[PDB]
Amino acid sequence: MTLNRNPMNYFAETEQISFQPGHIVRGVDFTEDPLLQGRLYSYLDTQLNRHRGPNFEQLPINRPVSGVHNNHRDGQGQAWIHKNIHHYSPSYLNKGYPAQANQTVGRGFFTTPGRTASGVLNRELSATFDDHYTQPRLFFNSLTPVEQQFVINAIRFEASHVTNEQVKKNVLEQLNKISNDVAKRVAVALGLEAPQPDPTYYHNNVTRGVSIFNESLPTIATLRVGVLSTTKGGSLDKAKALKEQLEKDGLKVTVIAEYLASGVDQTYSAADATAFDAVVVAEGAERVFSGKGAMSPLFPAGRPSQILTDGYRWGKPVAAVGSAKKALQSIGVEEKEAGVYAGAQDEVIKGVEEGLKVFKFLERFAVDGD
Amino acid sequence: VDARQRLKEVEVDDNGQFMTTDFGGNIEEQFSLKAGGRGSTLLEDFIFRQKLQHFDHERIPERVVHARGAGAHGIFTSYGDWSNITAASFLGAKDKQTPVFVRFSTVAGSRGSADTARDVHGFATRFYTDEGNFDIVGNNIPVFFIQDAIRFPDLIHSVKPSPDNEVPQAATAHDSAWDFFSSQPSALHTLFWAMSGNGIPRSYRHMDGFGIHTFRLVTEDGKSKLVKWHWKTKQGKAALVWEEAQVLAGKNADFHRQDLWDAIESGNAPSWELAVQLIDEDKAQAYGFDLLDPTKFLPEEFAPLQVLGEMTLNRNPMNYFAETEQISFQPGHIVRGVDFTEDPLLQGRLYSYLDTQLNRHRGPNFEQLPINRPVSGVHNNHRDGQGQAWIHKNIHHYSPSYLNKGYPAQANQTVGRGFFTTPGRTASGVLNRELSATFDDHYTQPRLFFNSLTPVEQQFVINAIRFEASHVTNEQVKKNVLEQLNKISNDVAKRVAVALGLEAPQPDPTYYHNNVTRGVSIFNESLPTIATLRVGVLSTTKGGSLDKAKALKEQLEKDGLKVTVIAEYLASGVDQTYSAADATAFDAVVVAEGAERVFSGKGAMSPLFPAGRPSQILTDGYRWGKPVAAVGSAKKALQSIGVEEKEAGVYAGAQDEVIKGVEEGLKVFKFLERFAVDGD
Amino acid sequence: VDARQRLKEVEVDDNGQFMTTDFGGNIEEQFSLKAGGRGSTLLEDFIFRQKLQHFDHERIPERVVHARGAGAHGIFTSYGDWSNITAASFLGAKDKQTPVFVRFSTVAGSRGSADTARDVHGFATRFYTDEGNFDIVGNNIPVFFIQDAIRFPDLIHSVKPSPDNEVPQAATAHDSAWDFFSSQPSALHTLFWAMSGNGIPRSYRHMDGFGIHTFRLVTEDGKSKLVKWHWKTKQGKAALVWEEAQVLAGKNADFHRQDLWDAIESGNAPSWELAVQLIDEDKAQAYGFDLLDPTKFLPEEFAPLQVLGEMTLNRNPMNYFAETEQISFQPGHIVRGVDFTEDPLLQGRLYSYLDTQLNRHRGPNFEQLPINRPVSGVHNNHRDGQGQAWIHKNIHHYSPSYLNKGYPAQANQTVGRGFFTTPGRTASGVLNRELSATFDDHYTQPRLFFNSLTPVEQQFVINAIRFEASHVTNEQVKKNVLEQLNKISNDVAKRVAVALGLEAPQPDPTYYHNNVTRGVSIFNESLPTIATLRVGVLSTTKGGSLDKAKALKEQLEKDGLKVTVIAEYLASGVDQTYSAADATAFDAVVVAEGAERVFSGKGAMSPLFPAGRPSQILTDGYRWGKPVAAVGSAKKALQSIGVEEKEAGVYAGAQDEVIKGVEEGLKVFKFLERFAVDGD
Ligand code: HEM
Ligand code: HEM
Repeated sequence: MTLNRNPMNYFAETEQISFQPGHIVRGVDFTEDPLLQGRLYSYLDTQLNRHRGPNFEQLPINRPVSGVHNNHRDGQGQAWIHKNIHHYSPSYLNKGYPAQANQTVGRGFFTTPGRTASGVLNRELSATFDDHYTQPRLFFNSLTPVEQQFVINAIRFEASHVTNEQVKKNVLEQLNKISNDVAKRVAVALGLEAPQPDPTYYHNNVTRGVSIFNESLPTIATLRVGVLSTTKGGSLDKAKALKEQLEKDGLKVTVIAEYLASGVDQTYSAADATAFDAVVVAEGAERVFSGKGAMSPLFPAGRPSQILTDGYRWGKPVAAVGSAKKALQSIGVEEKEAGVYAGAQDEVIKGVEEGLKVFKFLERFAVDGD
Repeated sequence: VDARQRLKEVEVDDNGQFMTTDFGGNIEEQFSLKAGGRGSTLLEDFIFRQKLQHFDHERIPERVVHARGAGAHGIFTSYGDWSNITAASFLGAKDKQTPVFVRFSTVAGSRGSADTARDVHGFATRFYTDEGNFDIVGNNIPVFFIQDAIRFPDLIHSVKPSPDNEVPQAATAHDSAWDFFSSQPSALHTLFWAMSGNGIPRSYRHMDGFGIHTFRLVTEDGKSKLVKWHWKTKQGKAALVWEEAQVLAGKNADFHRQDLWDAIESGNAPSWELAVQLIDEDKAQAYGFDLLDPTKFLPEEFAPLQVLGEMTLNRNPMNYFAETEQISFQPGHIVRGVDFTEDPLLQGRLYSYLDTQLNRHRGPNFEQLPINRPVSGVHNNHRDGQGQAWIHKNIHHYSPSYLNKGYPAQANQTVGRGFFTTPGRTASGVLNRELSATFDDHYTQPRLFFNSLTPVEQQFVINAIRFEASHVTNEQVKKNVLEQLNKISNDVAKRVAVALGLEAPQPDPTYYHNNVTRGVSIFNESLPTIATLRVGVLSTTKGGSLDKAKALKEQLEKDGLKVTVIAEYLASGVDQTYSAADATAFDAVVVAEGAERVFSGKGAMSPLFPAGRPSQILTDGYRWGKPVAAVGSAKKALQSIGVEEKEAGVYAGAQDEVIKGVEEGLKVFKFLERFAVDGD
Repeated sequence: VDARQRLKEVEVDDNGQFMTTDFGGNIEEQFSLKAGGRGSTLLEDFIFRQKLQHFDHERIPERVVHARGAGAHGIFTSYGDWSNITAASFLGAKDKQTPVFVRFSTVAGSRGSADTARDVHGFATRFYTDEGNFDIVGNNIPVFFIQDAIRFPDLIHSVKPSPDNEVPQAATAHDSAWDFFSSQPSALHTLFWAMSGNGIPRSYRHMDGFGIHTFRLVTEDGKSKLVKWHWKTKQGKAALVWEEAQVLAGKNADFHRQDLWDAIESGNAPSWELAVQLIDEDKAQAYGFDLLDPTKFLPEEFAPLQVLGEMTLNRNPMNYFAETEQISFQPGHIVRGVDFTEDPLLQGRLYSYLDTQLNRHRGPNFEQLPINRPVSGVHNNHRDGQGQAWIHKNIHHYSPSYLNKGYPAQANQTVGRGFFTTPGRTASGVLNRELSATFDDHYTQPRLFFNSLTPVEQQFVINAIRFEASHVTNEQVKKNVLEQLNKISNDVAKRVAVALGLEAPQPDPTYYHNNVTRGVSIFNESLPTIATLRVGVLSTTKGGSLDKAKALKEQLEKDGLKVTVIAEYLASGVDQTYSAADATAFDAVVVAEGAERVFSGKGAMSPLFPAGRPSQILTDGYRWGKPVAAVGSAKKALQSIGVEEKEAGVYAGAQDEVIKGVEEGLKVFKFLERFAVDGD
């Protein structure tokens, strides 16, 4: 599936749309997943709240393309007028229409015939559901070492915000049942002590496709490069030429400067590293990285220096064009490094576009033990 | 021409189709999904829940007033080019046609009440003009109970059932209503109209209509005249009698709505002529009252009616809910060429009607409903809202803007044919929560109404007040009514007080007078046509009565009447049974020949109908003022109940003689000689 | 003990107080704020808008079914400690008292319809127990139209008015309803109950009540028995006649709701005994039908009723809307000691009643409403919602938590006295959208019902079907009805087909039988008490009749009766006028001495009442099976219409002789000799 159209009104289309798992057709059926079973009730019921009426599938974005024929009448905000005045089944007076459809006639929906119900009526869950630790380990084991650090570092950040000491202890108990290393590593940040190992659910099994960074992107199209430049000297024209070249590969390039000159897409005040997939300093733009240049009324002090610092420290491809290397060495970044490119314009582009395929450079993040 | 042409886009035909969910896909909805043979129903049965949920949410709130009603589609044709008085598009050219919808109602009952309860009646018309919807929301009575809109809750709370037990339904015959009438003497004028024939019309098609308020007509230059809206029925004014109305309320609660349905369906579309009164702005207080007073009407001797057009109701709704129930009238649905006045009652209505739609429709987008949509087109900066059916292309939904290029543009008096308030209008004085002293004359006009009614009609009004005030359990309130009634007429206070077992206070000549005006009476005139009126032909399955009756029916139908042939059971020519029959459903009764057999002896006692049924239909019909008839030997039926052929409205003889007598009598409709008047 | 004790905290007294806005502050709200005396109303008049806004939004949706109804507060007292059969707290100790609320209704009419329309009636009871609210939501008829809940919209859509015109109101006498009954033969059983006296009860206090569904009673150990709920009226079963009900629907739409109000207000609180049938779980298919079939009832010869208690309705509501209108019953309001069964109809109801409250109340917090609140206390993790009336102290609104320390706690069979499904219950088989073949006998039990009625009662059912099926305009549907009727009884098919003018189909003896069961009849038993019943004493203001009439009244009232003294006008002893009087309002009519003057001559023609009024009241009253009487010379009145004192139910003579006679006649209530039976 390819998404080629934008909404015309956000509210009418995006906001008012009502998804349900119970929106099912012939050739599909549910299973006895206790989570799924409840969703079927919930999604239909909650529309009464959002839409204030039972006629929310009469809304243009909820209308089917297949046609609606039944004996449902009235309702709040009824948009249709119904021709059939015999709105009940079975009737002599409607002459059998709307007709009843099933497996054999009318291509109607049907539950799977092989399905059965066996046992006592219970408010319980199957014992096959009681292994809560094996698959999270399976997931963790299947992650690259840096990605593993991210998950642990994420838990360190999150569980740090918990103000109840005992709850944090309770987290460690559950974390420990999965992996002691994780329990050890987290307990450092929380300033607590790792419990004794539990070999019950521990294992080293692995499966594929659960990782994000370890593979390279199929395409770098639409990704954004930010060209840090300046309004005075020769930086702008070089930058403009850099722009057209980059767009051809599929990228979207934003030319940043002190103010909105001829080729300037964005200002330094309105720019930040988060808006870009890669940052590249144009040549002669070094003037704004130190001295009076870094302190202008046109932007907060240290802004260009921060964007470069931010972009590098966040794992993004960083670049300098020719003489621009002083900017990268202003913050302590050597061109020899991985994900950092300095040299001629064509040399840098080729490096950057390759880097975008890498997308994120995990060498720039510290891993436990060291 | 099909007045419902715009509504075609939303008509859904389920014929030849399979059952579907509301989101599409073919289904069967006659069995629930169970776990095992005799098992429990499964929560994963999406088909069940989707079906029941729509049923569970089928109900919307009924109207706060005028809950019980019915409606139809039609066309309004203008008689001229009225730009000399108004800039309105739909009155702007001769032969110009506008689609309309009209809804008739009763004010105090709920959705299930009887059409034939004594009440004020509603007459709300919408004009789907090409300059926007314009609504004349009015009643069948030219005056209202109160002079300030802020008193509407107080009035309505009183007339509606008591908050403790919710008794009584659709009636003013209780203490709270007559407490209000006495405590707020402004209500007395409309009270009298309610107690007249207007309180019990024969049909929606047999009542006049009124805008009640004084409005304004404005021309493109901005010149204005005060106006009053009228609807005069081309079928004539007719009313029932209270003793009849009560029985009819049981045998057919849907009497009025069915009659309107049948008339339209049978090609006999009802029609009204739209008339107005034009008054100069300086003559607002000229005619003995303030024209911003809604408890007063302007006699036609002071200002004759000039008709501008005629409206005909020729189409019925396809779905009652989608069309009749969901429609939302507002007095604030106004267009260029019309404007409001400083009527304290009208001003409040403008707020109320718009606000109350939020309650009934649960959203601000109720004019997107097919029956509320105009034919003229809607362009503005209104966005979002609950149940928004449209998608708006303009993403610059504010004015003034550079980016939308000035569109949608601003229209006014000079440009865009836009609405404008009358330029001559002014505001002068202190800000006050008071009413003008021109509004305090509450007794003069009810007398004028009473004086202008035929002697029998006056008795009806008194007979109504006697019945109603009898149900009041508090003696002092009844004393208060006599005090207020006496200020109108000493005769009325005297005559009513007999029933209440009280004595009328000594006369007050302060407001007494003998003036008279036209058009306020119902019975004194004869109907223009007898078309659609119904005759019930009492016959029998024994002998040759049925064949004779069949010949009687076809003859009557050719003249335009609707005939029901009643007998013991549904034989070849029999339309209805005696069990299913009652006098209230018919405008005239005629006993066919040989039908005397069921009025006496074994014939009057069959298991096929309750005892005395044929005799009751004739007895009720005669005692209720209807034309009665017997054919040939059928005369025995008339003396079975004590009715002599010599009388008025009674016809006996050969069929040709009988048909003619009945049809002549139906024009009279009701024979007022058969009712006793006070004294005598 | 006043069941509305909990409701005291939310009662508002406006006595002795000044007017206020809804947000506080003292005001005057009778004049709008205007610009310049006879100016326009100002938008800055907050007092006007706040007052009108509440008025405009006063309406809430009426119930999707059972819209027309009335209710009262009461107390339920247990007769014993029923832990042997159920773990229910409200049945757990002898002489134990539980507050209740009961609402009686009709199924097909809207909020304004008549109480005396032919319909199934509702009998819904809430038990405000100390273990949560428990609701028995039931009818006055032990059987239902359909066997699956997914077919409920189809049934209701058919019986309710036609979607094109909304005709007819509160009636099954149209093509769509009888189309359904014939096409869905499951509906036939309840159809017969509807056409019997059950379709037109005398009062709410004169009908039995049924849970209809089979439920389960569970003990603390978890042992279960299948159960059926019964309410047996301690006032006796009584019904009207159709010809009476129709006239009554017009003269008093509020007949049932007023009667319940007056009874409680007069110290005569109605009472019912709560009875049950206990069936072993293994005996579900034992008695000739499936006990999960709601189109079946279980004869008392197979399982007699055992009474567990008595409930009495001794309190009236203070506000109808807040209490009666807003109350929300659900079969899913269940407690420990009760459980559901795999009745396909009951299963669906559980979804519907909860879901539909979202529509009527516009929110999920409707059990926060005072009349829906339990007396047992509510503690859970439900938060937010529209119109949330509570503030929650616990900021840990999730259940598996350390921080709330496990509260609110989880309760079950063993701990916390919590609810539990019956432990023996199982599910076996394929997942199916079909119904059991044990459900396929639609004709045997209606035959059983018909056979168990007195010959006149049998005629009534037939007379109702003749009337109803007469209104069907499609001949083929009537043919279809005869086919289904024939499968039950050939005689019924024969007798009905006469009225329809059709031919009786040839007999089908497949389902024919002569079996009989008890308790399903209304007339064959006499009323336990004549208390609360109403007698209308027709008198006159002329002569000594009034004093004579007054003396009769004083005598009657001690026995429990309610007497209305009728005359030309409201004299010293006069309760009601002749204009305001009708036979439908009385259980018995008795002419006082000297009242003969108004039954003939000038007396019968007065301006104070419609002509023939006193004569009709006697005529109607006699013809409707009621006890009729004359005192002394009053015999002149009875022979005016052809009624000899020699007859049954008619009493003439001395006052003392008459009194004893009427009171005797009232126990019989209705005299069935006065109605003709087929063949004769
Ligand atoms: C001469 C005075 C009045 C006339 C002629 C009149 C007429 C009517 C009519 C015909 C309707 C029925 C509309 C329909 O059929 O859909 C109606 C409803 C209504 N009226 Fe009045 N009325 C009057 C007084 C008032 C006043 C003074 C107020 C408020 C201050 C008011 C508020 C309302 C409201 C809120 C509705 C409900 C409309 C809806 O739910 O669609 N009325 N009126
Ligand atoms: C044996 C079968 C049934 C019985 C005894 C029954 C009885 C009743 C009664 C007495 C009421 C009145 C509630 C009140 O007085 O406040 C009611 C209302 C209602 N019933 Fe039924 N009914 C039955 C069948 C059904 C079925 C099969 C459904 C749905 C599948 C249903 C859905 C409803 C709904 C939605 C209401 C409206 C209640 C409200 O709006 O608060 N009923 N019923």
